[PDB]
Order: sequence, then structure tokens, then C-alpha cells
Amino acid sequence: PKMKTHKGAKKRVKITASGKVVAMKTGKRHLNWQKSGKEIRQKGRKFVLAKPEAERIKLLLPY
Amino acid sequence: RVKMHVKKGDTVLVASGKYKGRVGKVKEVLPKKYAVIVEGVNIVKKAVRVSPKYPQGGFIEKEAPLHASKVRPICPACGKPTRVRKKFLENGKKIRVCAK
Amino acid sequence: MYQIPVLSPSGRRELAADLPAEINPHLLWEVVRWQLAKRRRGTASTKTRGEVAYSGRKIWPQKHTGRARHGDIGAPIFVGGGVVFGPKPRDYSYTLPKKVRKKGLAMAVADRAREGKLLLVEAFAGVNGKTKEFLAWAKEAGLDGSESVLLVTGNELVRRAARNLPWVVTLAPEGLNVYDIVRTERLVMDLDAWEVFQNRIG
Amino acid sequence: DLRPNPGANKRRKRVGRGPGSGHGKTATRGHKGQKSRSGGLKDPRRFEGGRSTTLMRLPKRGMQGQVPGEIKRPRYQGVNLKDLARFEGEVTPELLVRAGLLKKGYRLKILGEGEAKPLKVVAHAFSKSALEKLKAAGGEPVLLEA
RNA sequence: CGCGGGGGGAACCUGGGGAACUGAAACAUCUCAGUACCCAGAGGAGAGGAAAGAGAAAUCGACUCCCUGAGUAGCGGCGAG
RNA sequence: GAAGCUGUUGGGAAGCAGCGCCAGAGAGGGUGAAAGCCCCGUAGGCGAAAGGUGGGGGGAUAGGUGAGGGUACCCGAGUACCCCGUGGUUCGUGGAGCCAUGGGGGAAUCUGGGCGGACCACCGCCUAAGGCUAAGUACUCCGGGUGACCGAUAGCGCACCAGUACCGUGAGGGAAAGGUGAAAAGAACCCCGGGAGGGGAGUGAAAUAGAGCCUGAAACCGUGGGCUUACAAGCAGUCACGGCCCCGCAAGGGGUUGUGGCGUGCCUAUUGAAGCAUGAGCCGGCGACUCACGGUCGUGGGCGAGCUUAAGCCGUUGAGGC
RNA sequence: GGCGGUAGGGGAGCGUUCCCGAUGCCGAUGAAGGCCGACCCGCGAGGGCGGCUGGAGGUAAGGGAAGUGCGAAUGCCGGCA
RNA sequence: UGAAAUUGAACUGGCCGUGAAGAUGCGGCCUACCCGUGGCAGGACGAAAAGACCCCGUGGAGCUUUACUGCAGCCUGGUGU
Ligand SMILES: [Mg+2]
Ligand SMILES: [Mg+2]
Ligand SMILES: [Mg+2]
Ligand SMILES: [Mg+2]
Ligand SMILES: [Mg+2]
Ligand SMILES: [Mg+2]
Ligand SMILES: [Mg+2]
Ligand SMILES: [Mg+2]
Ligand SMILES: [Mg+2]
Ligand SMILES: [Mg+2]
Ligand SMILES: [Mg+2]
Ligand SMILES: [Mg+2]
Ligand SMILES: [Mg+2]
Ligand SMILES: [Mg+2]
Ligand SMILES: [Mg+2]
Ligand SMILES: [Mg+2]
Ligand SMILES: [Mg+2]
Ligand SMILES: [Mg+2]
Ligand SMILES: [Mg+2]
Ligand SMILES: [Mg+2]
Ligand SMILES: [Mg+2]
Ligand SMILES: [Mg+2]
Ligand SMILES: [Mg+2]
Ligand SMILES: [Mg+2]
Ligand SMILES: [Mg+2]
Ligand SMILES: [Mg+2]
Ligand SMILES: [Mg+2]
Ligand SMILES: [Mg+2]
Ligand SMILES: [Mg+2]
Ligand SMILES: [Mg+2]
Ligand SMILES: [Mg+2]
Ligand SMILES: [Mg+2]
Ligand SMILES: [Mg+2]
Ligand SMILES: [Mg+2]
Ligand SMILES: [Mg+2]
Ligand SMILES: [Mg+2]
Ligand SMILES: [Mg+2]
Ligand SMILES: [Mg+2]
Ligand SMILES: [Mg+2]
Ligand SMILES: [Mg+2]
Ligand SMILES: [Mg+2]
Ligand SMILES: [Mg+2]
Ligand SMILES: [Mg+2]
Ligand SMILES: [Mg+2]
Ligand SMILES: [Mg+2]
Ligand SMILES: [Mg+2]
Ligand SMILES: [Mg+2]
Ligand SMILES: [Mg+2]
Ligand SMILES: [Mg+2]
Ligand SMILES: [Mg+2]
Ligand SMILES: [Mg+2]
Ligand SMILES: [Mg+2]
Ligand SMILES: [Mg+2]
Ligand SMILES: [Mg+2]
Ligand SMILES: [Mg+2]
Ligand SMILES: [Mg+2]
Ligand SMILES: [Mg+2]
Ligand SMILES: [Mg+2]
Ligand SMILES: [Mg+2]
Ligand SMILES: [Mg+2]
Ligand SMILES: [Mg+2]
Ligand SMILES: [Mg+2]
Ligand SMILES: [Mg+2]
Ligand SMILES: [Mg+2]
Ligand SMILES: [Mg+2]
Ligand SMILES: [Mg+2]
Ligand SMILES: [Mg+2]
Ligand SMILES: [Mg+2]
Ligand SMILES: [Mg+2]
Ligand SMILES: [Mg+2]
Ligand SMILES: [Mg+2]
Ligand SMILES: [Mg+2]
Ligand SMILES: [Mg+2]
Ligand SMILES: [Mg+2]
Ligand SMILES: [Mg+2]
Ligand SMILES: [Mg+2]
Ligand SMILES: [Mg+2]
Ligand SMILES: [Mg+2]
Ligand SMILES: [Mg+2]
Ligand SMILES: [Mg+2]
Ligand SMILES: [Mg+2]
Ligand SMILES: [Mg+2]
Ligand SMILES: [Mg+2]
Ligand SMILES: [Mg+2]
Ligand SMILES: [Mg+2]
Ligand SMILES: [Mg+2]
Ligand SMILES: [Mg+2]
Ligand SMILES: [Mg+2]
Ligand SMILES: [Mg+2]
Ligand SMILES: [Mg+2]
Ligand SMILES: [Mg+2]
Ligand SMILES: [Mg+2]
Ligand SMILES: [Mg+2]
Ligand SMILES: [Mg+2]
Ligand SMILES: [Mg+2]
Ligand SMILES: [Mg+2]
Ligand SMILES: [Mg+2]
Ligand SMILES: [Mg+2]
Ligand SMILES: [Mg+2]
Ligand SMILES: [Mg+2]
Ligand SMILES: [Mg+2]
Ligand SMILES: [Mg+2]
Ligand SMILES: [Mg+2]
Ligand SMILES: [Mg+2]
Ligand SMILES: [Mg+2]
Ligand SMILES: [Mg+2]
Ligand SMILES: [Mg+2]
Ligand SMILES: [Mg+2]
Ligand SMILES: [Mg+2]
Ligand SMILES: [Mg+2]
Ligand SMILES: [Mg+2]
Ligand SMILES: [Mg+2]
Ligand SMILES: [Mg+2]
Ligand SMILES: [Mg+2]
Ligand SMILES: [Mg+2]
Ligand SMILES: [Mg+2]
Ligand SMILES: [Mg+2]
Ligand SMILES: [Mg+2]
Ligand SMILES: [Mg+2]
Ligand SMILES: [Mg+2]
Ligand SMILES: [Mg+2]
Ligand SMILES: [Mg+2]
Ligand SMILES: [Mg+2]
Ligand SMILES: [Mg+2]
Ligand SMILES: [Mg+2]
Ligand SMILES: [Mg+2]
Ligand SMILES: [Mg+2]
Ligand SMILES: [Mg+2]
Ligand SMILES: [Mg+2]
Ligand SMILES: [Mg+2]
Ligand SMILES: [Mg+2]
Ligand SMILES: [Mg+2]
Ligand SMILES: [Mg+2]
Ligand SMILES: [Mg+2]
Ligand SMILES: [Mg+2]
Ligand SMILES: [Mg+2]
Ligand SMILES: [Mg+2]
Ligand SMILES: [Mg+2]
Ligand SMILES: [Mg+2]
Ligand SMILES: [Mg+2]
Ligand SMILES: [Mg+2]
Ligand SMILES: [Mg+2]
Ligand SMILES: [Mg+2]
Ligand SMILES: [Mg+2]
Ligand SMILES: [Mg+2]
Ligand SMILES: [Mg+2]
Ligand SMILES: [Mg+2]
Ligand SMILES: [Mg+2]
Ligand SMILES: [Mg+2]
Ligand SMILES: [Mg+2]
Ligand SMILES: [Mg+2]
Ligand SMILES: [Mg+2]
Ligand SMILES: [Mg+2]
Ligand SMILES: [Mg+2]
Ligand SMILES: [Mg+2]
Ligand SMILES: [Mg+2]
Ligand SMILES: [Mg+2]
Ligand SMILES: [Mg+2]
Ligand SMILES: [Mg+2]
Ligand SMILES: [Mg+2]
Ligand SMILES: [Mg+2]
Ligand SMILES: [Mg+2]
Ligand SMILES: [Mg+2]
Ligand SMILES: [Mg+2]
Ligand SMILES: [Mg+2]
Ligand SMILES: [Mg+2]
Ligand SMILES: [Mg+2]
Ligand SMILES: [Mg+2]
Ligand SMILES: [Mg+2]
Repeated sequence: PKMKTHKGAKKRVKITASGKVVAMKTGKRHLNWQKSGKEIRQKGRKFVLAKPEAERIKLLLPY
Repeated sequence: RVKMHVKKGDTVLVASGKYKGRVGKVKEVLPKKYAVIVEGVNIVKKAVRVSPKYPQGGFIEKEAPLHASKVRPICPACGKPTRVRKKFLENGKKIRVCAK
Repeated sequence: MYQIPVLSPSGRRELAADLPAEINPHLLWEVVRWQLAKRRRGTASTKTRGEVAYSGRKIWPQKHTGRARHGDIGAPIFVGGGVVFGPKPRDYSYTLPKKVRKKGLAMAVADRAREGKLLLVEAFAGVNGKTKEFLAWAKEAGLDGSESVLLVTGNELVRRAARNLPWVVTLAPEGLNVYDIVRTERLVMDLDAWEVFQNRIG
Repeated sequence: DLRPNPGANKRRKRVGRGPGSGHGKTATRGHKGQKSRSGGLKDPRRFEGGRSTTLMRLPKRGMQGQVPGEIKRPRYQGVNLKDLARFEGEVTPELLVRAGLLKKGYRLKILGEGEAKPLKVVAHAFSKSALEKLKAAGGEPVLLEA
């Protein structure tokens, strides 16, 4: 009874005003040491995610 | 309790089947199986007897039980339903529109 | 439609109405269902594999037995065992939109009216709860009994009248339900009851 | 109108599929045929695979909790002046809550597009652009304070 | 000498004690769960109850129960939950 | 506690026909079959010497109710509070408060003391360390009501003298098993027979309703008849021809198989099976995709920048509305 | 002009139990079911008609809700080989 | 007097091929009237047992230890008595 919003997913991903799903660019914290200015920058912004976005939606539904 | 039904041991008409119309005085009424014995349904019992005591029992066609639903109380007027009028002291029963 | 035939001691003055015209069967249906649905009381019960007297012991060791293979007798495949997916008690009702509730009641009364059976009445010479009186009134009203009537009046004495009468059904003013309405051939209701009807929808 | 012939207007159709019969959907009973199809699969959405699920993303979302719980801050219900001008008179949190777009909200903030009609707009917040339209015809009733 | 207790009661109730399977596609935190079960005690109910409360409103005003708040706030090998 | 009587079909009317009636009662049950009026009930209405329940109504009693000034006498102790070990909370050590307390230190009485999430200040809240408390809530052994609940492999395990028979040292496990007929009128007497059992008679509308007897299916055993067979080689059938027998005026059709033609059972599982892989003796009955909540896409309909109510309350007793 | 087909998806329909239709209608001049059939209609699952048994129930048109169709599970219970 | 395991249904021949690679059942050819009683045991991959061997399942269990973690138990500082 009552879908339970997958907190773990919400705390790391927010859904667009349309029907898309957005998250932070991966691999920017640990591995880092001295990666080109390009890397750290390209990893700064967010992105779209295609199919699995349909999956994550099926979690934060009541949200 | 409540077993009590229509008439008792008096003048009755039979509106049943094999003995429709026939009139007779009811000699017996068995409340348990809700039936009365008049003079109508009188079938033949071939049986000698169940108890050997007293040799001949009889090929008697004696009176047979009859559902107390098909028999009806009666009076001067022929065949009337039952009404009950608490008297002036007791509890008597008047027929359709007459006494007793 | 509009114009309705009102009956009174002063003759057959035919007043007017406001009820709609477009009768949408489906809508009307949904409502009726909702009615026959909310009354549906869930009482059907079938003790599942759980609630059954049988033990919980295993019948055979399921090995070098030559026999099939089972646990307890509570298994559905054990004639007498627990019902597989037997229906348990539950409500069959829901919450049909209020708009529709009224929309139906409108199209309903409007239909039987449109056909020409919505006779509004007032003069009830039926002094008391004596069926004779009613049938005597209905007779002089145009109700020879060839048409089932839905009697909607405030007076509880008028109830008594057609209360026992087989070809008629008594009902409270608010009792107006799309089922009983579209369940009869004729509709006849107290003018005052037509007022409270105008309250819910006028 | 009689009971007969009221049924669904051809589109209800409680055509519930019977997955076992001998034709249509038989032995396997609906799409199955393999194994791991008897009780239930993992989730699967969001979940299984076995590997490190697509859950490789990372939480930037700070303020993602705290022991005391949640802070109490004035909620601001953004209201567009296009719907505001629809009805004319004296627009206050009272009117917009009784019928409009407030829902027992906290603060009211008129703004957005549309063409503000001439009237008193008693709001708790005004957009810089929103203060223009109404200043071209009307007054600017600010919020409370205490 | 008098007053009382003992014991029984389908389910329900408070208290004292309290698993593991299972889930996490392993498993040890976590889960199942204060669940099952044990024991004591009460009664047609029990428990709880007039504030050393709530919480941000110079607001409410015993306790209990229903809806809602809300799968929110938040908790979490931030995994499963 | 209102209202029916004659005729007719039948073993039997309540069916069918004729005329009539009651109805605050046309819920249901029964009566030889399909009855508002024949019986029991139903609507409405009446009732307790005794017991139990009983502020809903009344009466009585217990208890309790005021201002200002001074004094500051009293206001729950191994308690608060602090620390160490933990439980509860959404709180798993975490910035960890609050509530509870196992060990240790250990206070004050309104200039007191807890608290508003570490801690300080400020502002506000609240009086701990004694006790009591109706109602709204839980449940259903028990009585009643109702059912788009079952109808004897169902439904409680049990409709039936069942937690029995039986099994187990024991805890415990746990069955099967309902129906003659309107009425018993349940079969007198005779015949064969030790008896059981039949046969005739008699009963009944009916006895292939005769007694674990209504209906009485299938596997399975049997008797009579038609067709067929001892030179034959087969998943047993199928196509054709012919002969035999049987229904129809005929054309035609049905039952059987002599000869010729063709032909590797079903299910499962598999790359692949007649397979020397699985399952099945045979029949009949039982048996497996659901329900609730939430989500999602489609769909029918209402309403539209709006749409919708939740608990509950009023109503009813299979009325809805707020 | 397309029309072999397993896993599959999609479409239409048949039958079973109950509900409204029912204070009705069919029914002892015979209900449900059982037995037979070379007739009738349907592609079909089925539906209809005729004779026989049987002895009191049954239920259209149009709709609604499901404990809804078994050949296999060394499946279950019973009966018989 | 009177069982049993077994049993898809049977109208259940040989050889050389052939086939999922060991055929009464499919091809070709050779034998071969129907039915049984007694006896043997080569085949029907004969019966019984969801292979004990082996592998697979992030199955299960008993056991070992300088595998991990943890508990009893024992030693011990402070501390209350
Ligand atoms: Mg990289
Ligand atoms: Mg930057
Ligand atoms: Mg006679
Ligand atoms: Mg159980
Ligand atoms: Mg049990
Ligand atoms: Mg038991
Ligand atoms: Mg069990
Ligand atoms: Mg059990
Ligand atoms: Mg068990
Ligand atoms: Mg067990
Ligand atoms: Mg085994
Ligand atoms: Mg059962
Ligand atoms: Mg049972
Ligand atoms: Mg049962
Ligand atoms: Mg529901
Ligand atoms: Mg639903
Ligand atoms: Mg819904
Ligand atoms: Mg009526
Ligand atoms: Mg019409
Ligand atoms: Mg349309
Ligand atoms: Mg297919
Ligand atoms: Mg199959
Ligand atoms: Mg399979
Ligand atoms: Mg596979
Ligand atoms: Mg599973
Ligand atoms: Mg701020
Ligand atoms: Mg602030
Ligand atoms: Mg516009
Ligand atoms: Mg004394
Ligand atoms: Mg005592
Ligand atoms: Mg006790
Ligand atoms: Mg006691
Ligand atoms: Mg309990
Ligand atoms: Mg407890
Ligand atoms: Mg696990
Ligand atoms: Mg393991
Ligand atoms: Mg565990
Ligand atoms: Mg644990
Ligand atoms: Mg827990
Ligand atoms: Mg505890
Ligand atoms: Mg406890
Ligand atoms: Mg006790
Ligand atoms: Mg109490
Ligand atoms: Mg208390
Ligand atoms: Mg706070
Ligand atoms: Mg309540
Ligand atoms: Mg809640
Ligand atoms: Mg992790
Ligand atoms: Mg009486
Ligand atoms: Mg009477
Ligand atoms: Mg007359
Ligand atoms: Mg009739
Ligand atoms: Mg008295
Ligand atoms: Mg008394
Ligand atoms: Mg009271
Ligand atoms: Mg008084
Ligand atoms: Mg007084
Ligand atoms: Mg006094
Ligand atoms: Mg006093
Ligand atoms: Mg005073
Ligand atoms: Mg005062
Ligand atoms: Mg002083
Ligand atoms: Mg104090
Ligand atoms: Mg003390
Ligand atoms: Mg002290
Ligand atoms: Mg403290
Ligand atoms: Mg503090
Ligand atoms: Mg302490
Ligand atoms: Mg000391
Ligand atoms: Mg002092
Ligand atoms: Mg506080
Ligand atoms: Mg504090
Ligand atoms: Mg603070
Ligand atoms: Mg201060
Ligand atoms: Mg106190
Ligand atoms: Mg309640
Ligand atoms: Mg009862
Ligand atoms: Mg009961
Ligand atoms: Mg039934
Ligand atoms: Mg029935
Ligand atoms: Mg039974
Ligand atoms: Mg007898
Ligand atoms: Mg004899
Ligand atoms: Mg005999
Ligand atoms: Mg004899
Ligand atoms: Mg004899
Ligand atoms: Mg005989
Ligand atoms: Mg017969
Ligand atoms: Mg018979
Ligand atoms: Mg006999
Ligand atoms: Mg007997
Ligand atoms: Mg016998
Ligand atoms: Mg018989
Ligand atoms: Mg019978
Ligand atoms: Mg009978
Ligand atoms: Mg027979
Ligand atoms: Mg027999
Ligand atoms: Mg023979
Ligand atoms: Mg013969
Ligand atoms: Mg023969
Ligand atoms: Mg030869
Ligand atoms: Mg020959
Ligand atoms: Mg051959
Ligand atoms: Mg002939
Ligand atoms: Mg001829
Ligand atoms: Mg001829
Ligand atoms: Mg010919
Ligand atoms: Mg011929
Ligand atoms: Mg011929
Ligand atoms: Mg022929
Ligand atoms: Mg023949
Ligand atoms: Mg051949
Ligand atoms: Mg296999
Ligand atoms: Mg294989
Ligand atoms: Mg395949
Ligand atoms: Mg073979
Ligand atoms: Mg085989
Ligand atoms: Mg094998
Ligand atoms: Mg195998
Ligand atoms: Mg086998
Ligand atoms: Mg066997
Ligand atoms: Mg057998
Ligand atoms: Mg068998
Ligand atoms: Mg079968
Ligand atoms: Mg079977
Ligand atoms: Mg079934
Ligand atoms: Mg089924
Ligand atoms: Mg759903
Ligand atoms: Mg979606
Ligand atoms: Mg949708
Ligand atoms: Mg929808
Ligand atoms: Mg639409
Ligand atoms: Mg739509
Ligand atoms: Mg449309
Ligand atoms: Mg629409
Ligand atoms: Mg539309
Ligand atoms: Mg009623
Ligand atoms: Mg009913
Ligand atoms: Mg095709
Ligand atoms: Mg094709
Ligand atoms: Mg398919
Ligand atoms: Mg269909
Ligand atoms: Mg009709
Ligand atoms: Mg009815
Ligand atoms: Mg039936
Ligand atoms: Mg029939
Ligand atoms: Mg046919
Ligand atoms: Mg016919
Ligand atoms: Mg007959
Ligand atoms: Mg027949
Ligand atoms: Mg029906
Ligand atoms: Mg079933
Ligand atoms: Mg099959
Ligand atoms: Mg079977
Ligand atoms: Mg076997
Ligand atoms: Mg067997
Ligand atoms: Mg058997
Ligand atoms: Mg075998
Ligand atoms: Mg076999
Ligand atoms: Mg050969
Ligand atoms: Mg050969
Ligand atoms: Mg011999
Ligand atoms: Mg021999
Ligand atoms: Mg031997
Ligand atoms: Mg051998
Ligand atoms: Mg195996
Ligand atoms: Mg393992
Ligand atoms: Mg282990
Ligand atoms: Mg220790």
C-alpha cells in the first residue's frame, strides 16, 4: 500500500518540469588529482539519461 | 411452546385431496408432527402387528394422520376462518362473523 | 424538456419545467451501476490455505517413498484443503462524481417526462392510510394500474396507501434515485416534493 | 425508459484476460515459457542487474536532511497576474485563497505575464516586472510585517 | 474474629521477557519485529489522561479513537528498507 | 392481527377458467404441484407478579466558590542535575536534545526548578520526583439481522450423537458418513429356500420410489442379437471399392469390414523424440494468475482553470444528501 | 490480394455460477439433470429441435459481478480394472 | 479361498539398414494358421528408488582452525559495598 519514494534516488536526482530526469555528472570527486580544466568543467554540469529515466520516475512518483 | 394451531377436537371439514369436501369430527390432533385425525384419510394396514402379543392385530384400514393445514374449523355456517375475542372474563374464539 | 402536466383540484393546469433534453444513456447507466454497486455488501468468504484446521506436519518425507510429494493437507490440491484464491469480504462501492449524480437525476426525471409520464400532483383526497382511497384516487387520476408508478411525496400517510400496492412504489422526496426512477413506467410526485427536487436541481 | 438497454455505451468491456485455457494463452499461461517466472523477479526498475546498478550517480543535493528535521520558512505561492486580472475589484490573500490558487498557503506573490487590470493588489511579494504593470494602472498594497 | 485472594474465559488489552526463517538477490549492522511464542495481570473492556505538554504562531490548551498531514520531515552497510 | 367461493385438469391445486375481496399486511415459510385472502406469519399494535439492566428524568448527599497588605513558613530526594552503560522516538553515534534508568558523584523550594534538539545569551513555555477519572476505541465464546455467501470432494474438521472412530508412550494428529414416499399405506397370505434372496398377490400416481431406496452419468463385469475373423506383419486409424445387416417410395442414409492405398501415440522437455528421456492403469469429482492499497498507459463519461472530496454527520432499512 | 506457425502481442466470440430484468414470465398437457439422434443453425466453442428417462423447479431480450471450462502436476479424493 | 508391485493404449516376429547415434511400432527383405499349459531368463535400454558417483544452486547441514565477527568463561585498572 502506497508506493514508497526511493529516498536514495531522490537525494541524488531531481526531475525536470517536463518529463525528463537530471543528475550530476559522474566521476569528479575521488579520481580527481590533476585532470584537464576541460574535465572538471564538463563534469560540473548535469545531463539527460534516456531510458532508465523512465525507471527512476517509477520511484519518486508521489513526489 | 407455540406449537398450538387451528382447531382441536370438534367439528371440521376436510379441504385436502383424496378426501376433499368430506366433513367429520376430529378425534385426534398430534401437535408434534402438526397433523389431525378425522375420518378422512383412512388407508389399509396389511401388517399383522409389530408386537407378537395378542395374535390378531388387524388388516385394519384405520384412520391416518392428516396435515393440520388442510382441515378447517366450522359452525352453523359451513367453513369459516378463526378470530379470537377475549370474552368478558375469559378468552373465547369467534368464527368469521359468528360465535364460537 | 419543459412544459409538465400539473394536476390539481382546479383542473389539469400544465405548468413548465427547466429540465434538460439531451439524454445520455451511458452517463445514466454509470449512476445506476454505482447504486447497485454501493448496496452490494461483501459477505462472501472462503478460508484460504491459512485459516484451515489441518495440521502443519509433513505427510511423507518426500524421498525414497514412491509417493508424490507434499507438505500438509492444507494445500489446495488436497480436496478439502484451503481455497486457492477464494473471494474474501470487501466493499464494492466507490465515489461517483456529484455532478454526475445530479446530471443523471435530471436526465432521468426529464426522460420519463419527455415521454409523457411525469404527472405532477397535489390533490390527495386519501385522508389516511387506506389503500382503497389511493386506488380510488389513482383511478380518477389516470392510473388504472397498467403502468408501474413511482410515488414521491412528503406525506407519510400517502406512503401507507401505495405502500402495499404491488404496481406502485412509495419513496421520500430526497429518495429520488436514478434506479427506481428508470425502473418504472410512470412517475408521479407531490408538487412540494418537486420543490425539493428543484433544490438539488432546478 | 426501462432497465433493459442502459449498459455501457460500447467501451467499458470488462474483457479480463484468461491466461489459461487451451487457446489464446495456454500452458505457459501468459507471456512466460522460461524460468524465474513463478514467484517474482527482483524489482526490476531502479534495481537489479547484479552489477553496480545505474545508481552510480551522485547526490549534490545538500540540505538532504538533519536531526531536528525541517526549518520553518515562509512559503511563497507564486500567482500570475493574468489570472489575477481575470476578476476585478480588491485582490487579497483572502480572495485568492477562497477561490484561486493559494490553498491555505503562507505568502502571496503576484507576478508573471498578462495585462494587470486597474485594482488594489494586496500581496506579500511583488516581482520587479510585476510592479510595473500594476503601477501603470493601480496600487501596490504590500504585505504585513508583524 | 471479620473482610479479600487463589482458578477458568474464543478474541480483545497493558505489563515483564522476546526468536529465526526471510529480505539485503552472499552475510555480520540493518530487516523480519517488539512480530511469533512464554509469563503475569485486568475487564466488559483495557491502556491512557489535565501538562515540568506542544512549538514559533505575543498560537494551541487532558487523554483516547477516525480522516488528513505523509510516504512529507527525517532515519538508513544513506543499501534493503 | 384484514381478505374466497364454485367449477375444471390431475393421485394431489395454490395451475386453468368464473365471479368476488383485503391491503398501515403483495417479506418469507408451508399446504400432495405455480395461494395477498387455506395454515404460520407480515404492516401496525398490546404485554411482566419475579430477575437483570437503568441519571435518559427527578430528588438528596459528598465536595467546592471572594479582595488587599505583610510575612516568605510549605510546594513530593538518594529525586532533579551531571557523568558512565542503554532503552523509546523518524533518530543505527551522529552537531544528539527530549523521555525512561543500571552504576557513580549529588542540590534547591518561586532570587526555586524542567523545557523550546549540542552549548551561551536573550525571549517565551511549563511546574517533575504521590494517586484517581465516564465517553468516544479493541474483540466476538454468546443471541439476533442480512447476504450478486456454500449447497455434502462445497461450506467450520464435523449438516449425520465428532474433536468421535482410528493413529501416537505422549504432546498431538484426525476421518468418513445427509435425501424412500404427499402419507408408512414400509409389503398381510401363498410359493421355493436352512437363511439370505426372489416369485405372485396387496399398497402407491409412480416400486428400474422396496428400504444407505430421488435423480441415477463414467470406468468396470455381464446376457441376447446384427456384422466380422484361424495364410496372418500392427499408434490400430484414414481414403476408395465391394459383400452382409438395418431405416426410406426413390435418390439416399446408418451399423459392420474383405481387399487395395497412405500412416512413426499424447503431454512435457529440447538443437533435435515414435522414441530404448519425463508424466499418465481406467473413469468421475477437487485443482493453479486473484484481491486490497498505490503507480502507470489506454479507454468510456462528467466537469474545466479548475476538478474532487476524507473521516464523519442527517436520512433510509437494499434512497440519498450534506 | 494476404491468410503454415511455437515463445509473443492484438482482435472477436462461445459456455459455466450468481445479480438487476422479477409482486413478471416458462413449467406436471412435466423444471434441472441423465439417455439417443443420420434433423436444424453456427467456421467454431456452442445453440436449437425431436423421441426416452426424470419428478419441481427454471429463467429471455439487454446489462452487471466472478471461487468460471482440466489430460496430464510419480498432483488430490473416490470408484473400478 | 484368494493377493501384489506393475499398467499411454496395443492387433507387441527375425534379419540388414535406419532413426536423438542399441526399433515389435519407420524402409527393404525373410519367415509366420488361432488359443493356451509347463519351463528358461537374452530383449522389452525389464521393476523398485525424481543417481548415493560427478557437476551446477551466490541450497542445507556436522566438523576443524593462527578465516571474520561475536558470546560464555577467565585475568585485570578505577569504583560502590
Ligand atoms: Mg574518467
Ligand atoms: Mg566552476
Ligand atoms: Mg377428490
Ligand atoms: Mg495454518
Ligand atoms: Mg490449523
Ligand atoms: Mg486441528
Ligand atoms: Mg502450516
Ligand atoms: Mg498450521
Ligand atoms: Mg508448515
Ligand atoms: Mg514446520
Ligand atoms: Mg529424491
Ligand atoms: Mg476447503
Ligand atoms: Mg474445508
Ligand atoms: Mg470444505
Ligand atoms: Mg473496492
Ligand atoms: Mg477496484
Ligand atoms: Mg479508485
Ligand atoms: Mg410496493
Ligand atoms: Mg427511451
Ligand atoms: Mg462515442
Ligand atoms: Mg499461440
Ligand atoms: Mg497442457
Ligand atoms: Mg514448464
Ligand atoms: Mg531456458
Ligand atoms: Mg521466487
Ligand atoms: Mg529567510
Ligand atoms: Mg527567520
Ligand atoms: Mg488569457
Ligand atoms: Mg471480628
Ligand atoms: Mg474469598
Ligand atoms: Mg487468573
Ligand atoms: Mg481472574
Ligand atoms: Mg494478543
Ligand atoms: Mg507484550
Ligand atoms: Mg537473504
Ligand atoms: Mg550461504
Ligand atoms: Mg538475519
Ligand atoms: Mg539480528
Ligand atoms: Mg524494529
Ligand atoms: Mg518489551
Ligand atoms: Mg512487550
Ligand atoms: Mg488473569
Ligand atoms: Mg479505563
Ligand atoms: Mg492511570
Ligand atoms: Mg521547536
Ligand atoms: Mg469511530
Ligand atoms: Mg496517518
Ligand atoms: Mg552502500
Ligand atoms: Mg395469531
Ligand atoms: Mg391471518
Ligand atoms: Mg359473486
Ligand atoms: Mg403464471
Ligand atoms: Mg411494576
Ligand atoms: Mg426486578
Ligand atoms: Mg446513560
Ligand atoms: Mg422527585
Ligand atoms: Mg439541594
Ligand atoms: Mg447540600
Ligand atoms: Mg459545603
Ligand atoms: Mg463564599
Ligand atoms: Mg470566581
Ligand atoms: Mg524575606
Ligand atoms: Mg510543585
Ligand atoms: Mg518519595
Ligand atoms: Mg525529601
Ligand atoms: Mg535533562
Ligand atoms: Mg539543554
Ligand atoms: Mg541512575
Ligand atoms: Mg564516596
Ligand atoms: Mg521558602
Ligand atoms: Mg517546551
Ligand atoms: Mg534543557
Ligand atoms: Mg535550540
Ligand atoms: Mg534572562
Ligand atoms: Mg503532582
Ligand atoms: Mg466501532
Ligand atoms: Mg443466527
Ligand atoms: Mg451468528
Ligand atoms: Mg449457491
Ligand atoms: Mg440454488
Ligand atoms: Mg465434508
Ligand atoms: Mg423410515
Ligand atoms: Mg417380497
Ligand atoms: Mg428378500
Ligand atoms: Mg426373506
Ligand atoms: Mg421372502
Ligand atoms: Mg418388484
Ligand atoms: Mg429410471
Ligand atoms: Mg422414484
Ligand atoms: Mg427394489
Ligand atoms: Mg429404515
Ligand atoms: Mg442395499
Ligand atoms: Mg435408485
Ligand atoms: Mg430424494
Ligand atoms: Mg421429493
Ligand atoms: Mg441404468
Ligand atoms: Mg443403485
Ligand atoms: Mg454375453
Ligand atoms: Mg456374447
Ligand atoms: Mg453379446
Ligand atoms: Mg507360405
Ligand atoms: Mg481365410
Ligand atoms: Mg506393414
Ligand atoms: Mg428389414
Ligand atoms: Mg419399406
Ligand atoms: Mg425398401
Ligand atoms: Mg440408393
Ligand atoms: Mg443402399
Ligand atoms: Mg449403404
Ligand atoms: Mg455402408
Ligand atoms: Mg447401429
Ligand atoms: Mg505401417
Ligand atoms: Mg526435464
Ligand atoms: Mg536433453
Ligand atoms: Mg525451443
Ligand atoms: Mg514405445
Ligand atoms: Mg516415453
Ligand atoms: Mg530414464
Ligand atoms: Mg530429466
Ligand atoms: Mg512411469
Ligand atoms: Mg497402482
Ligand atoms: Mg491405483
Ligand atoms: Mg490411481
Ligand atoms: Mg478425469
Ligand atoms: Mg482426473
Ligand atoms: Mg476450477
Ligand atoms: Mg480455477
Ligand atoms: Mg489497481
Ligand atoms: Mg510514468
Ligand atoms: Mg489515466
Ligand atoms: Mg482512468
Ligand atoms: Mg471522452
Ligand atoms: Mg477521457
Ligand atoms: Mg469521444
Ligand atoms: Mg472528457
Ligand atoms: Mg467529451
Ligand atoms: Mg423496502
Ligand atoms: Mg434480496
Ligand atoms: Mg496465421
Ligand atoms: Mg504469415
Ligand atoms: Mg501466443
Ligand atoms: Mg463474450
Ligand atoms: Mg421488460
Ligand atoms: Mg424479487
Ligand atoms: Mg441451475
Ligand atoms: Mg432439458
Ligand atoms: Mg451439436
Ligand atoms: Mg427440445
Ligand atoms: Mg413419469
Ligand atoms: Mg428432458
Ligand atoms: Mg435470475
Ligand atoms: Mg476454483
Ligand atoms: Mg492439457
Ligand atoms: Mg489425474
Ligand atoms: Mg507409478
Ligand atoms: Mg499409481
Ligand atoms: Mg486412488
Ligand atoms: Mg514406471
Ligand atoms: Mg509407466
Ligand atoms: Mg518388422
Ligand atoms: Mg520393420
Ligand atoms: Mg491348470
Ligand atoms: Mg507357462
Ligand atoms: Mg526365475
Ligand atoms: Mg536386465
Ligand atoms: Mg534429480
Ligand atoms: Mg552455503
Ligand atoms: Mg548453518
Ligand atoms: Mg564475561
